[PDB]
Amino acid sequence: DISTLPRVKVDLVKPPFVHAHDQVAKTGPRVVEFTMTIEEKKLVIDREGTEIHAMTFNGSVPGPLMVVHENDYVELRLINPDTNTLLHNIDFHAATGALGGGALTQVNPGEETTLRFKATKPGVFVYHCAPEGMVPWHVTSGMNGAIMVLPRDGLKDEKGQPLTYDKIYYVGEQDFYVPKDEAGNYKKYETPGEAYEDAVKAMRTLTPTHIVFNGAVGALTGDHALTAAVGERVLVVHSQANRDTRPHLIGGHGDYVWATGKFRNPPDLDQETWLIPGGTAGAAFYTFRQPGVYAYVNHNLIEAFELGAAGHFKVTGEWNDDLMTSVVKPAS
Amino acid sequence: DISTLPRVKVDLVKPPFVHAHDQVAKTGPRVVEFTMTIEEKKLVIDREGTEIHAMTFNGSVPGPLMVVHENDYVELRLINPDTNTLLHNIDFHAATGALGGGALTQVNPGEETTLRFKATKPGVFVYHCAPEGMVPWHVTSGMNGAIMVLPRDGLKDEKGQPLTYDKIYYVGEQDFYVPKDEAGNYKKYETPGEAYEDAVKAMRTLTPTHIVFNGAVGALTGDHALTAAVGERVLVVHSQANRDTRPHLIGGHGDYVWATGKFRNPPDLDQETWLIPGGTAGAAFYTFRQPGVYAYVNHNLIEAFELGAAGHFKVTGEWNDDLMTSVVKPAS
Amino acid sequence: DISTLPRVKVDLVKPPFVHAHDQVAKTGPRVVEFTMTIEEKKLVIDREGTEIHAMTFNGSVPGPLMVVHENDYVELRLINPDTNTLLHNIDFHAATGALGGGALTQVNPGEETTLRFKATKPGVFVYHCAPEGMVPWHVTSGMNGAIMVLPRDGLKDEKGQPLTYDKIYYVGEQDFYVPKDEAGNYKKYETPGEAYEDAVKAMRTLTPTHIVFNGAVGALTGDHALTAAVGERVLVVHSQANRDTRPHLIGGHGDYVWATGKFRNPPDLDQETWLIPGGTAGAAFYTFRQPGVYAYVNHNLIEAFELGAAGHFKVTGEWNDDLMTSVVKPAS
Ligand SMILES: [Cu+2]
Ligand SMILES: [Cu+2]
Ligand SMILES: [Cu+2]
Ligand SMILES: [Cu+2]
Ligand SMILES: [Cu+2]
Ligand SMILES: [Cu+2]
Repeated sequence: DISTLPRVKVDLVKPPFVHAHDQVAKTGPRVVEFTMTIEEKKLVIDREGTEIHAMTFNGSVPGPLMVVHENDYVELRLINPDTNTLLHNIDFHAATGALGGGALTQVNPGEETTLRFKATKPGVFVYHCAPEGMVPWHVTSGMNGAIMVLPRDGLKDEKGQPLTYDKIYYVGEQDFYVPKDEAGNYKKYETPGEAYEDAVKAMRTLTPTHIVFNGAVGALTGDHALTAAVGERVLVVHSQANRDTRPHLIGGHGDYVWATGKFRNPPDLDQETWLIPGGTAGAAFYTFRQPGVYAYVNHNLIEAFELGAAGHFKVTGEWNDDLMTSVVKPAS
Repeated sequence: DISTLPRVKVDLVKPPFVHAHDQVAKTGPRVVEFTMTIEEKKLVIDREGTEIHAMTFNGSVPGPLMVVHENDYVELRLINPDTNTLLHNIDFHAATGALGGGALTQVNPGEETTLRFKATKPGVFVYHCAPEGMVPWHVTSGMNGAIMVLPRDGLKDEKGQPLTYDKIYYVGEQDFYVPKDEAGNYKKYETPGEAYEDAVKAMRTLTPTHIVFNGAVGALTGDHALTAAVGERVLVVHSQANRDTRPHLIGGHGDYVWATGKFRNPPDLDQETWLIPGGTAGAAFYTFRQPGVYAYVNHNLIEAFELGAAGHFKVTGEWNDDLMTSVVKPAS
Repeated sequence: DISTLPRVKVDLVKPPFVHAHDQVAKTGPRVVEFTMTIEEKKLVIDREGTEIHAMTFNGSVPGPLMVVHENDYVELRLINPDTNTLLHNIDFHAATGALGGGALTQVNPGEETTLRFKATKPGVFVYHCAPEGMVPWHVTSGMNGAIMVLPRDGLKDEKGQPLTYDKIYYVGEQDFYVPKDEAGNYKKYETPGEAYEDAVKAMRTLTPTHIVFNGAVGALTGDHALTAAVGERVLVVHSQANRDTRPHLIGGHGDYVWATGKFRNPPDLDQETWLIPGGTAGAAFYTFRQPGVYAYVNHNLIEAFELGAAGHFKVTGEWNDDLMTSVVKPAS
């Protein structure tokens, strides 16, 4: 009986950070309680000041990373305040039945609902909104995130030995389709309903106008760059709810990668770049060996450096000249 | 001597259904005889009534799924009736030599040919027409299908234990490139030769106008939805002869997936979404655990819900509230 | 101490050929010395005579394949002659630290530099230029290649048994984005700086105008077709520094494939087609079983046959009628 299980309430954090958890499960199965509040809000997504009407779980793009263990029950209270204008729901790729929960969680503004599902498969998974007839519009307005379902005994390598991360980050990658006029400037809209047909037209080009990490060009740089130390083991969970991506750590690797994110499989070793299919979350484990700045990108470099899909690590520690050195510095 | 082998004649069925076969081979190697008749025909591919000139094997898009076992010989009689206007051939990705059979099977209208090849590698494979100089036009006009070459002892999981499907479906996914004018309406053509340069121009955009399962928007819905029962093990073979796709069962998973379709490899477990590369067939095995409607989609959701790449399962049986339940139904 | 190690100097060859090497390492770790000279040069990339300003390592697109063994040190002298006009550098996906070497190798025209890095991970890897702010422009101007880091005991199959290739080829696949006017003709430019904004605009379409192997439409055909004999084991290393591809040997297979190119993983068997993500090198091993012409393509067949991503093998030897035969040749 589920009512006999411990309940634990989790307060979610903003990406790229992840709420506190234990890799190896320190209790038996639990009901893990999450609350998310849907927020429709204006967001500036690039340096030019382009502004879209984002559709968010808990105020951010992507929505926050939820973390549980296999055979836990996820119980989500989803709140759609009357300050929103649209109906929303949620579909968990981690769940089984009713369109991942979508058919059960349809909330008009001013409504709320509570869904519970059993996390029967270990892995990182996409979650996203999916209202009948308007699915890609909501997903491509930012209304998606991920959930990680850890094996009860934590992560394992291809030989079945433990892998333990010191830090974990969640990189949500978002394709936006800002409608353009004939001349190619971004078009502006007065209401959701007035925006919709132009939103559909832009999407159908299959050409994103922007592709960003954590909701905006440059969001994971500067003061908000990811950080680590030489010697630290870092897990980067990466999701793309609608379109393929190919993550790459410039100057590093994916030492162990579950490119399609499912932990009952052995990881792929020593990856330079890996393909995360649209509608998927993946995870990469890396131990840093050199200090300095790294870029973490979608390695369609146009998508990276022109459309926005690039962030940075700043890594502290000792430089290893055995691993790499400049023998003769650039000179004439 | 091949003439010493049993011969078995197979009458093919229309996708998404698959001709009768046994997973575990009940005989020694055989010559398996298939006949396909090429049909050029008009097809309505969307709700708006858009009509293209489809190029088909046996009257359908995709062509039918052929099923044999490893080390069987496939003997195909390919008929090009004089009511067609184009030369066609066939290339089997399952075969070895002469461009998969293409160099040997070139048939003008009013001709026929018989090809035999040995199915030396187990897996699902694309077949498609490929006439020199006009390959993508034929393939993207619908002239492709798949063949499944089963291991003689049937399918196995990642541990080498048997996997046995109760039902099997074949989902052919087709990218069409309907030429558009300046204003963006579909352009109309009086003959194949008159259509060709505009067909090439549309293809070169690399942007499909339609992406459909079983030949049309909505073809696998309603009375033609796929079906199953809770507890049933279902194999979905999925092919894309020209362009990448990322299949996903909404509300389910791929319990065991050969994303690139080759059965000597262990399957990937517990997949939410998987990448089938253009020019490939893949296969996913799932045991249904919940009743109700599922959508089965390409999880580029724009390709799914705007361009046509979505079908449904209707699944009967008992709802499992342990697996998923609405704790509090949507309310204000 | 690295100064105690043998030094070996390698003179690189032009793709698709590969400098001489041993699969099983015949010495202990070495410092392997390579020199590459950057050349900006005009290149004709199609049959129509379209001419771009290519940015090359050592005069070719792709740059040459470098070959070393795991735990060797790669020491590259990179020369940027004063006859070039741009600043360039190099990033090795095989290397660890300073953006793969990019942050250390920035050379203005008339400068040179020497980088050394330890090849700690076995596999095929992309290398490419990546100057801050101009990365995709350089990469999509042809300024990329690959490096193969062989396991010290050579290649292994999925069971840990030796795989030994008789021949090896390197296929570099290049996406170009030639800017077009309103009417769709290729636009012409007087200097790099004058070309740049239009180069960016074209790239942002995410639609290549050309996709070629070894630098031009038809480069691996005719007198320059790849060759082999029935019975020969051939390794095809394939790279795509910026955009996904899905290689396929028409009439053959990838008997053993490392689609994302990293040799500590078991290969995928019997592949028809495989996905190499942008920013990745992959490798396929095939034993030819039939003579004749094969095409080797990106199996988005529009990208292959319209945009340029197709080459040929010409294979000599004995035809095997057991494997494939025409039972009845095409006739009315
Ligand atoms: Cu929504
Ligand atoms: Cu989904
Ligand atoms: Cu045809
Ligand atoms: Cu093919
Ligand atoms: Cu450069
Ligand atoms: Cu790179």
